[PDB]
Amino acid sequence: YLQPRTFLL
Amino acid sequence: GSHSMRYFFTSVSRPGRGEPRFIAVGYVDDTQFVRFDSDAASQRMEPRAPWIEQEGPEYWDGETRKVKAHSQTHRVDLGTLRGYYNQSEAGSHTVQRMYGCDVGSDWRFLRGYHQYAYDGKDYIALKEDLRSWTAADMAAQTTKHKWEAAHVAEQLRAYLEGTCVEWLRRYLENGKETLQRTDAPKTHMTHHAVSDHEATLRCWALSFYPAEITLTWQRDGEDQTQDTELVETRPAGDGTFQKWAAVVVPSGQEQRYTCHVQHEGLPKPLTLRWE
Amino acid sequence: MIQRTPKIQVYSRHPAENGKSNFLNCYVSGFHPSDIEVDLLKNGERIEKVEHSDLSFSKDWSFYLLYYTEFTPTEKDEYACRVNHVTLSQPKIVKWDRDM
Repeated sequence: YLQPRTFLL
Repeated sequence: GSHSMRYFFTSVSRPGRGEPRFIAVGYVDDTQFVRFDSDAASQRMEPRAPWIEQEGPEYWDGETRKVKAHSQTHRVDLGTLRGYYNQSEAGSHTVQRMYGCDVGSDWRFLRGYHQYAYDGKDYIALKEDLRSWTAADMAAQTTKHKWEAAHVAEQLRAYLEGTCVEWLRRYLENGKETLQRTDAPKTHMTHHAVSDHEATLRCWALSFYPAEITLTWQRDGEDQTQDTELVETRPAGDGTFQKWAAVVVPSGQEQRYTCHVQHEGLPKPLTLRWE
Repeated sequence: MIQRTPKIQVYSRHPAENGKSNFLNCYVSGFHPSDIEVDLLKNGERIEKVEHSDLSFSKDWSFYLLYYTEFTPTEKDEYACRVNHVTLSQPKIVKWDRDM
């Protein structure tokens, strides 16, 4: 189950 | 015993234009269960174990949407990092990312992970408390400040201590027949007379699961490391692993040497003697 | 970057017995960057039908891959793994030795 949120470097 | 769920992501840029490579692999313990590879023209998150294959179309639709979102994330990151390091578009660079969660024997949360490397070295990592970040250099400090202000660690902690462990438990139940059993190493020792003056003893461990194992030599009950060689644990290709450890001994002194095997699948540690 | 040269092991999935079907493995690990060229050789010539694992990496961020193919060992036939990588002057050939 992948993370549902996105965080950009 | 303990269990983990981990995802490993590799993103490799290509000179100028040309899409980067993106590959996503998911594991429970040492068993791969999902994959997506742009170099293999993947279009969906694909199952690789029968206990995950039984999940329905909504599950797979959702994992496919998220893995495509991770791919776009990494496409941005490669461009971002070239900016941070003042690097040209002509060179090839690599982003690696791993995250996931560990549970114990009672299947309760143990630890979570979320960390990145750029071009083969640490970039940023969620510390053990899941509240702060370790940044490797000044470019990573920019990321750290951004993620602190946006409260990223708090969001990730909710996934790490919650969603991850919750789905790991479900995977462990559906795959109880395969995931929750161990395969003890099958061990044996070989003797190859190298000269008239020395002989190599090689202690073998075969068909074991999980991959974690220790092989150590002793001379007369003390730990011996000189004249030894130790290969990396290697996959057999059928889900099990293999390893060997060797020591060169004086001919006639074979009986001073013992090989010791420790593995989660064994009732007790093994001692093997050439005899 | 930081460049790391691959470790290479060539071996069979099961203990090798002449005439019995088996799998030939070439395991490469510890390398960086990820692009690597791995060939399985039979008697000096590249075997064409070869499978591989999905690229992953270890706790030091170094990569690993398994290349494998079906084979039936005989006592006359020779096998090897041939690896090329940016850290290598020329491809490294590692011969298959069934006691290893």
